[PDB]
Amino acid sequence: MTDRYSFSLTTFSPSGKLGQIDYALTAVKQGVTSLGIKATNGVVIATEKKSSSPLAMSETLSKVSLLTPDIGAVYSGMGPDYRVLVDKSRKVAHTSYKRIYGEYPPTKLLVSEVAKIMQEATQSGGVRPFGVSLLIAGHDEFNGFSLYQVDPSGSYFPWKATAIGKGSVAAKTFLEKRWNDELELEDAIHIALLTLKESVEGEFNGDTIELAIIGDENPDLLGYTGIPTDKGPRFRKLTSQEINDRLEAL
Amino acid sequence: TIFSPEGRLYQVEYALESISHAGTAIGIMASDGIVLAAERKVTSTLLEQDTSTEKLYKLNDKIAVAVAGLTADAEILINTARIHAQNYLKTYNEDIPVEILVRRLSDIKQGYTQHGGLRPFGVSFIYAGYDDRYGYQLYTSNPSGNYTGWKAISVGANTSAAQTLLQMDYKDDMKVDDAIELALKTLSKTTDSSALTYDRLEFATIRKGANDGEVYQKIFKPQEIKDILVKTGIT
Amino acid sequence: FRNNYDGDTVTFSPTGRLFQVEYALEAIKQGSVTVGLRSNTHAVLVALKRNADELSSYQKKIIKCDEHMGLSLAGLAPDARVLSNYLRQQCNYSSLVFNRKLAVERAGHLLCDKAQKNTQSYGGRPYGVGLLIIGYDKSGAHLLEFQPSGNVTELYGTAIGARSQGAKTYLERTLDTFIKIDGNPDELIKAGVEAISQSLRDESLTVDNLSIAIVGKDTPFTIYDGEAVAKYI
Amino acid sequence: TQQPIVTGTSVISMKYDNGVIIAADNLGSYGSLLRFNGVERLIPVGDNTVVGISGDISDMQHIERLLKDLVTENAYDNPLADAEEALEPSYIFEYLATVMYQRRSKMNPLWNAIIVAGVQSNGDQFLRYVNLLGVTYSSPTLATGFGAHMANPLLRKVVDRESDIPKTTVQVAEEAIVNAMRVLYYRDARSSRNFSLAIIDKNTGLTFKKNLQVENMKWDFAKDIKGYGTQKI
Amino acid sequence: TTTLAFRFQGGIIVAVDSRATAGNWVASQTVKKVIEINPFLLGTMAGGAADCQFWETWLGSQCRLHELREKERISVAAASKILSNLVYQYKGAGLSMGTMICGYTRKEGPTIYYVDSDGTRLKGDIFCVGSGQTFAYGVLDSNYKWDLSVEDALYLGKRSILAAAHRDAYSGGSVNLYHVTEDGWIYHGNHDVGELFWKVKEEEGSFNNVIG
Amino acid sequence: GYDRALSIFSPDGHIFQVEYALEAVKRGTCAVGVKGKNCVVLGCERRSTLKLQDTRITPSKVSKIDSHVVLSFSGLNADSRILIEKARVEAQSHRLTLEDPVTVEYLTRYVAGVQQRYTQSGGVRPFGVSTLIAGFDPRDDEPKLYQTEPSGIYSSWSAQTIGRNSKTVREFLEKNYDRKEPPATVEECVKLTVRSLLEVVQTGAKNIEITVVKPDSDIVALSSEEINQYVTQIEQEKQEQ
Amino acid sequence: DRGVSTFSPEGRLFQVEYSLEAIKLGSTAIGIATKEGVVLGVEKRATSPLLESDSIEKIVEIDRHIGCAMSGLTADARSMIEHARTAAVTHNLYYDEDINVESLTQSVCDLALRFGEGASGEERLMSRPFGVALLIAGHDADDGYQLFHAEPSGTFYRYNAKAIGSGSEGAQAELLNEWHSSLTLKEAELLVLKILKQVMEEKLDENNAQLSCITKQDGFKIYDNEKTAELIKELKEKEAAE
Amino acid sequence: NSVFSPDGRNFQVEYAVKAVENGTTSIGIKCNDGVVFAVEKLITSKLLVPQKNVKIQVVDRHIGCVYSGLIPDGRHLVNRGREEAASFKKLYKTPIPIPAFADRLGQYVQAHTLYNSVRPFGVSTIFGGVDKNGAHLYMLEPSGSYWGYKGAATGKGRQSAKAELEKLVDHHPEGLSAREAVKQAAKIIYLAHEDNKEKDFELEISWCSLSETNGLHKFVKGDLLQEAIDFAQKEIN
Ligand SMILES: Cc1ccccc1CNC(=O)[C@H](Cc1ccncc1)NC(=O)[C@H](CC(=O)NCC(C)(C)C)NC(=O)C(=O)c1c[nH]c2ccccc12
Ligand SMILES: [Mg+2]
Repeated sequence: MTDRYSFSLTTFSPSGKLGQIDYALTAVKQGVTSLGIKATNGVVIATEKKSSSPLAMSETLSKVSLLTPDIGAVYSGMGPDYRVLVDKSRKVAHTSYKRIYGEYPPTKLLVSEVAKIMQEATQSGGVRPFGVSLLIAGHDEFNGFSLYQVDPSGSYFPWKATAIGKGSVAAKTFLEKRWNDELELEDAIHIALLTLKESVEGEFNGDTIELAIIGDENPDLLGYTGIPTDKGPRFRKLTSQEINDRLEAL
Repeated sequence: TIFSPEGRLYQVEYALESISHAGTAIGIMASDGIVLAAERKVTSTLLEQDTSTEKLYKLNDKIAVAVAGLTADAEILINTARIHAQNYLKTYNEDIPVEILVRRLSDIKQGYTQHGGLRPFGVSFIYAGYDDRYGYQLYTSNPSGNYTGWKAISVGANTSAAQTLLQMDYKDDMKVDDAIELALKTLSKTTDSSALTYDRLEFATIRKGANDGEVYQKIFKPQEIKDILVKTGIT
Repeated sequence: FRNNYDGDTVTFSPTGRLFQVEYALEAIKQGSVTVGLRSNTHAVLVALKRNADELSSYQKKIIKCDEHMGLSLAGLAPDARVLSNYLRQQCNYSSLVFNRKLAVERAGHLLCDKAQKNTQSYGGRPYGVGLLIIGYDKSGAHLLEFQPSGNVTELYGTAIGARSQGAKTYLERTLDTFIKIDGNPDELIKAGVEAISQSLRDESLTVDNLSIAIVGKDTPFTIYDGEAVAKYI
Repeated sequence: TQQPIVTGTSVISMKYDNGVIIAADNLGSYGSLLRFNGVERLIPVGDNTVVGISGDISDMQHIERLLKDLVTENAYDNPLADAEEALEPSYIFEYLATVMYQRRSKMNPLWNAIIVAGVQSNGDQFLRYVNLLGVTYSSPTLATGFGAHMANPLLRKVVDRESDIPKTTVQVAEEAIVNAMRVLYYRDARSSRNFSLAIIDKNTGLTFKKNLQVENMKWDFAKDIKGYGTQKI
Repeated sequence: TTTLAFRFQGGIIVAVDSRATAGNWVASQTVKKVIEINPFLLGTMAGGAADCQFWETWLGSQCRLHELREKERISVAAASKILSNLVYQYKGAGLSMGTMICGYTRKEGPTIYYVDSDGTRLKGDIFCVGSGQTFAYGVLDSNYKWDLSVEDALYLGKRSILAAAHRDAYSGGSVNLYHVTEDGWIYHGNHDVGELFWKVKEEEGSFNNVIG
Repeated sequence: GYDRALSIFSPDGHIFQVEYALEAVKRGTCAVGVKGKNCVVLGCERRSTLKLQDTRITPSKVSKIDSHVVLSFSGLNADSRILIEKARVEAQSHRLTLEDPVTVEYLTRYVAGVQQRYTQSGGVRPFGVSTLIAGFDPRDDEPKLYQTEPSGIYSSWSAQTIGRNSKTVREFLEKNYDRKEPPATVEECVKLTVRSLLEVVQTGAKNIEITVVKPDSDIVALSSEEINQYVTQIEQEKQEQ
Repeated sequence: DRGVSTFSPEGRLFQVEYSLEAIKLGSTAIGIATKEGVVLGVEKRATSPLLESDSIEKIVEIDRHIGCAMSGLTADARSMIEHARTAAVTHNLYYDEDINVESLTQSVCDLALRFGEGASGEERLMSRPFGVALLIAGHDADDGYQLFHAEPSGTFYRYNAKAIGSGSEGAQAELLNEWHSSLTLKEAELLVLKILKQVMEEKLDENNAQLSCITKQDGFKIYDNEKTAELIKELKEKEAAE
Repeated sequence: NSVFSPDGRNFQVEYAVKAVENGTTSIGIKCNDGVVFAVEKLITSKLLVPQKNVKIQVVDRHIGCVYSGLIPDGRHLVNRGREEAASFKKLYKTPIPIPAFADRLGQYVQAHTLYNSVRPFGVSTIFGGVDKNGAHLYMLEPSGSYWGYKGAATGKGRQSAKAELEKLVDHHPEGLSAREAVKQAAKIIYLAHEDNKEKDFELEISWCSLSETNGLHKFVKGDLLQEAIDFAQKEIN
């Protein structure tokens, strides 16, 4: 019953810092590495499944999420914050876009809405900022493939390739060295695997690594036939087996 | 919101202090156009220059803003400014005069200063616009909700340094092309980087529309910036 | 212990105490003395009114709540106005809806509950007034003492305010005599007026000083001030 | 806006020397269908009051729930709930009359005609009527629906004014009620042979009689009636 | 009901009848249809009695409030507009009123405003209002001149109400007369139609439809 | 949402936030008003710090509230816009309901009331603004000049000044303003107003702005050239002895 | 700083006590009740000689039979006056009569209570107590001429005579000695003017002090400057002959 | 209130318990077909009217509540219990089962330990009665914690009360009649008064029993009360 903190919990300090946003960014730093690489014909987003218990079934906890048939997200930072942001991102894609124009939002606009939701946790009364950074990759007819980072402050930036979390500095270095504008999706997936092995402590296989792509349309995932102009999602989560296949010729 | 014993607003002053660490944005007004130029905050090789707009935004067909501060705060305000321009267009069947839009935005910022216990927006704007009453105009607004009109101005880092340079070289009879040169030279002199390369800039003009009698906002593609940087002899 | 714990009504001290409520209790002890007592047929309030100045009016301590009920006050006077207005309404509501005179006991319960909410809400203070309530209902005469903690007790007699401990000891001794004073209003007022005297360092209680109220079997609640109290001084 | 669905016909009542009598049949009609046959339309409240209700049965069941809540609520924090602070007929009545009038004023009536019968704590008879409009009245005899047209005239031949009430015994009053119930069964198409009757006496208390029947009916003369004018056989 | 007010050389004449009706029932013959708002302001009443009584009494309160707030008497224009705006809030709810606000101020001179429950507000020199309005108009308009003496103007007022009192079933009782000056209303008495009619017939030679 | 009290009483009986609001006015640019026999002149200083401004479009210090009343201020510029907007709404509302423009006293009492309200409301802070309200009542040739402050106190002045160094210019006007002999005309009334600012400005170029209000809604701002000629004549005429 | 309606360990409301301190810094106001009327007088106290003193409104009409004088944070007094006037005019509307002086005072004191937020039990549309005290004077048929002191504590007292503001400690003792039941209105006027002259920091004249009274016959009136001046030759000549 | 300490405690609730421990002692005893409630009423002064400051409260018709600590807090809780019981009866027609009622109070007390703008209740409450399937007795702490009990005690004399309660559970394992339980409650209240012997006390007993009160809550008064007092007076010496 009723809130006593109807004031901003994020305020400016004498030096100009927004304390709570910095502290949230530190929470992202402690988080498991995730990364994204943009190709000519796709985007790859990848991350490690740091399991809490070997008694836990790690397939019941996805770090890589579909947001629209052509947009997926990954994060580094606080898992539960990510989980609720995914729900709101899914919802806002419908309420602010699909229920208006009868189609899914382009990547930049959806990222824009998520950014807005995060900005509000930075200005509103009685809340702390979200403790996560998201990488959001997608496709849309008029913009093609794209990749965005969203930070706890609500800031977003487009990337050719980036990494967030623990070893992000070493991984960005590793990516700047390897990225070019002629990469096919398979090349990007390969680079994503190499980059991620540096980060991973333990086993490095299709059960401990989580990987998804925004590629071409998967008509076999649509669920129905008969409408030619409907071709299926571009978001595709790679299977454990599909990952192990690419680790043999790694 | 509260006053200090000095008669100052703490949170506003601290917001202003935040802005002085953001990339410099420069606005220059000439008789036949306006220039907006801004320095992108320390970037990386892998940033997508092509699909990036962090400092320059279109408000309507005749008005644009350069941003210094938190981008997410600025998008909040930009969005309401866009709505405000459309409400005016719907009400009067005329494009909104620049000052009216600027005053509104400034009033929103002022509100956060005076009631509600929320933090102010950490944003300073340079507005560049044209209308049939005052022709070309340049305004500035900061977190306090104050706004002033200028012939040339800067916000963000090194405003003091950039302001002195503009004061020296500015002349009332300038054409846009001379103003393009002035803004780039000033950013070059005041950068905290080695060189002022294309990948670290956003650039835009509001001109008399190539050849027409109408008004055109040109937001420079990265390649265009590279050219206009050679022309002015900074390469 | 008293340190960071008396900031609001919404915080317990490490001893389990509510200091804001205890501080509210201290405004009662600061207030001018008032006495209440009863027999089987009548109930009486006696109060010492207090002036600000020799040029001023003595301020009233006695408020009527219904034809069969009223109260005296010690502490923050404007708080007494708030609480008696509520009590006036509760009395009124009872007459209109049920055609029933409010039991003095229920009036006690209602005041307790109202005080209580103010001992648990953030940003609100507790009431800072003590009250003595008298009435004649369907089960005779009654006297109640109200404390802003919300504790209300039924008594044959009592006193609140500064130096009230004297009057209390007197009534404690007088018990078996005044409980029987039936069918003689003037004798009971006299026993009340004598009780309030044990609480005087002040002076000799003048025609302006003294405030008396009575209610009973065939007497609506009535207030006496000025020349009408002379015959008791 | 509403309309009665399942309904229960007359409630009839009168004062005698030492108390009140009230009766109502046991039928719940559904328009012209005599649908339900074990319906109690007399409601004892405590043991000094019977509420008799006619009109809409769903609204009647609502008023039952209210009366039971009233008894519960009166018992709360009340050590005299079965003595001096028990619910009186007049309290029960005023309450319902308040409810009825508020509901009609909100354009959402309880579609009923109600008679409250009982004895006050001072021994006085209480007999009062309230209906869906909030109209209230008292009389030595009260009846609702058809009862007002047919029972009152017979009952008034016994108690025509206030001074006829010392003069009227329990036996005469009950006799008159029972006869009037017979007349109602003869002429009211929505009435029933089975009824309940309650006596509230200042000495006896409450006597509640269930499963009473109309007896001594005259039907033999029917056999001589042939045709509708000229027919002889 | 018949009420009138007119401006002339020497100020304002205000005259009203005093009959209250409910259907064809004569409820009263001695009713007050002028409200004395302040010593310089008058209000007249036609239509719903409660509506008029209540809202013009309310108007007096608002006018008084103005005096305390502005340290000056309210203008006729402003007083009428308060009632006009109130009545407009209630439009379509079924308020029923026909009203004249008549007074003097230095800035305005003598002023008449007509205000009704439709929300109409008009400044004018001559108004007749109520079921008897047309009858009063017939006499008033045919004998009106700007330069009428005070004595004549009071008589014309009185005579116009008598006319309407005679012809309109819903008017009658008595005439109440007022003169408003620079200094500023003066009451000019109650005149019972029972006596006034016969007096006027005799002295004037009019009312020849009437036998005896 | 948020209605926590910020303006409260001190142990010695001041409202700290109101007092600190006064400090904000103290650092605001200077403003002055003096009234002639048949006019009221409004003068304001503009700061030297930034001289690359566009004067065509920058909000000026003297604002029209209605066609016969002006307002100037010292303190937080942004705060002043809120008062000016509300005063303007009230002015139109007054014409709409009373069928007459506001008196200068009425308008002042309204602005002062708004200022007062923000000193006793939860969640809000007082206005860091003091105002000078000047003009002519409808159909009246007698000039009016009022001053309001953050507390909501208001009063009328023959001449007054507010803002930084106002203490000096007040001292000046106290010596130089005579109540029986006011300035007789517009020309000489402006001159006194410029003289009072010249005590504080120290070159006043386009650094001084003037507005003259005459009866019957005749309000005119002065250009640099008209002001220049006043400054020129003041230091020239006052030199020899 | 913790809370706005917090009790002290003594059992006093912090903010109420402090508001009483603000009243002490105010201009002096004095009222004297007689059987021929009540006189209210105030020190105007101009902050500068350029202030037009007749624009200083420290004595206000509430209704024909009620006036009042203020001392303290005088801007706070506007909404108190507005409420008072509305209560009086409203009462007359509901009841076709004059509101009793005492009843009007109680109303003003009810308004003063409503600081805080909306305390659990009802609602408070105000963040701090008023920082102004009122002397409320008038006449009614039941109690005749009356003088009340309205405090931001919500309490009020009737007085035969009362001073509020900066000079109030000195003025009250002076009033203790000078007041008697018999004073005429002319004697009361003169005493207010005398006591103001003593406590004022300039020399008292018709521009830095203001007089008013309330009589049954003429109601509440603020004396113009000519009338007060002619009471100040009078007080000078009276004290000079003593 | 909403503040967890570094070791997962709530100091505010722990402080609320100290207010309870400071209170008068009160008890409940579960018998073979019902429940008995008893409480110590301190006689502060002779002026207190005997039998007239009733502490034990009824809820609906079949539930009694007794409590120790801040009396007003207990009343606040009982008002809520009554609203809560009426609302159950309104929708479900049957009177509220005791376990159902326990949780209602439970959830409400627990809510007051979630928010910085509220304090926990300063009482422990002993309550119960008869429902569809027997007698139940409950005790409820400031934290909102509650369990079923065979016997319960709270307040100043809680320790000795618990010890006498434990002895009964041992010497009577075979289900303690309603009439015995009343007698014993009087005894136990007498034996917790040893701590506060400086001031005199008054005894209040109430009961809800299937065979003795028809499952309704009644106050023990008259001859039954005196008989229980005499038993306690005899067994104390
Ligand atoms: C303007 C004025 C001011 C003061 C005095 C007189 C006048 C002249 N006006 C009238 O006489 C009007 C004529 C009229 C009738 C219907 N429509 C519009 C106009 N009469 C009314 O308003 C009457 C007045 C009345 O009967 N008053 C009683 C009283 C004061 C004379 C004793 N009320 C009624 O008829 C009346 O209230 C009702 C009559 N039947 C009703 C059923 C439900 C509710 C109300 C009524
Ligand atoms: Mg325990």
